[PDB]
Amino acid sequence: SRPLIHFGNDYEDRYYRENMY
Repeated sequence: SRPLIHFGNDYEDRYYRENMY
């Protein structure tokens, strides 16, 4: 995921997984 500060559930991970499968 990517920190965006995205209070606070971090659910966009799948679109910002530039570090994860």
